[PDB]
Amino acid sequence: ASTSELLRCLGEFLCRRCYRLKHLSPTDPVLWLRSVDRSLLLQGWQDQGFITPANVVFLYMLCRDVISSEVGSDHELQAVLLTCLYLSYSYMGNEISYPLKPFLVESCKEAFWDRCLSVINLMSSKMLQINADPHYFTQVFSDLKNES
Amino acid sequence: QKYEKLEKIGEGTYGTVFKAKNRETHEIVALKRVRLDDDDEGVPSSALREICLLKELKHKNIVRLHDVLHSDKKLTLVFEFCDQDLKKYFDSCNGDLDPEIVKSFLFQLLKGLGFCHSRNVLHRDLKPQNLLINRNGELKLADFGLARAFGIPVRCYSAEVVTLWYRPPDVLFGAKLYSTSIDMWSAGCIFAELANAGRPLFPGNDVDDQLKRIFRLLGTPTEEQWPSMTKLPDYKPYPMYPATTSLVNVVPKLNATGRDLLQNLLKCNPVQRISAEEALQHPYFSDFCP
Ligand SMILES: CN1CCC(N(CC(=O)O)c2ccc3cnc(Nc4ccc(-n5ccc(CO)n5)cc4F)cc3n2)CC1
Repeated sequence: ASTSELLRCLGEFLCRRCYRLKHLSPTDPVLWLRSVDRSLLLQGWQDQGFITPANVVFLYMLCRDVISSEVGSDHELQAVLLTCLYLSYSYMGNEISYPLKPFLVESCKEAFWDRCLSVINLMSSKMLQINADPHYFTQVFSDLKNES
Repeated sequence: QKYEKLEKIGEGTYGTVFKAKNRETHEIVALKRVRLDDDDEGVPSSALREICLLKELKHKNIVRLHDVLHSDKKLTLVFEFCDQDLKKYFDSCNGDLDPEIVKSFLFQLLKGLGFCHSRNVLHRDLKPQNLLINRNGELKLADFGLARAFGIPVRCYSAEVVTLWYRPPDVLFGAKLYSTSIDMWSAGCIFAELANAGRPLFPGNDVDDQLKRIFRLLGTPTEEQWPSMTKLPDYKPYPMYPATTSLVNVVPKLNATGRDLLQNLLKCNPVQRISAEEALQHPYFSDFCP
């Protein structure tokens, strides 16, 4: 039920999913997420940090359906994870708006937005269901904790 | 390429909105153009949320999102096209509506709003400009830029939600959490506009003026009516304004039935605010009603 504890599961989840990445650490996802939450906070784009137990469970719910087993590089995994994050902020974040710079790690911005549209077309329905159905939220909360 | 622009409808922070024609099918749509090339402003953020929500909100009283195009350095949301908003309708008709049009618009608003709430979505930006009106009399709830899904336990939402004139007292008092009750207050404010000269019921300059203008008409709630009021984060003591102030001169288009619905929508204490579901069963909407 701790954020660090739930982030450590997500990282261990991503490492198990992405078999092809041999030199990826379960702390790398955690470092990339915390780094973003800090940046937005210190730039004054939010008053409080976004990364809480509930939102880590939401982010996980996206990652497990968006992130291919066959992602070829750590750089691609970060691009995809941060796209899922940008969508978590935009769906659940208490601020009206969040900027792109913290979330963009690609030289091709066209690629980032095309991917946003891809994930919304796949997940928009479960994005609402995890909020509408408490049973589904607990099912996904459980699954996350069972990823260590 | 796929769409021919005809004329601009409006432009703001949210993006530019054109009337447009499909080049293939010749059908008249509305395009909202959202620029992505400014990488230090979060306008896209809101656009993507609006897309996630409208993809799961199909109902004849909610603006229909047909398609989303990514081309150039722009997002283009393709909406069904509507004739005007309720803001330009009030201007169009000297703010002076037929009691049956008043009744028709509020009905359609509560159907689209009761649909949202049932699908676990808060609108959080009800105002005349977000009510699209067709010539055939159809009304659509539009602009889900500030809308969010609810159900997952949170510390709080944002208090910086709903434009000042349509924001309920609990939120003005800085309420951490609020429910579907938030949209039901805005619905009350819009209903009072329809039922007078299309003029805003509580047009305050700041939060203080807003709460003073509401309590002056409806009366300052007591600890009996609203126990938790005095415990709210931005609570400060207001004058005890009486609960005897007549509503007859404020909404002179409404019979006692209309006025009873209005008072159920505009309860300060969010817990006692009539729901969209409950509102639609109200005598004001019977074929019996005089
Ligand atoms: C403030 N906020 C801005 C965004 C806007 N929006 C995008 C969205 O909902 O996300 C849409 C979406 C679909 C729309 C379909 N139809 C229209 N039609 C129309 C609306 C007004 C006018 N109009 C008012 C005054 C004047 C001056 O004569 N024209 C003329 C017209 F053709 C708008 C839509 N907006 C909703 C409102």
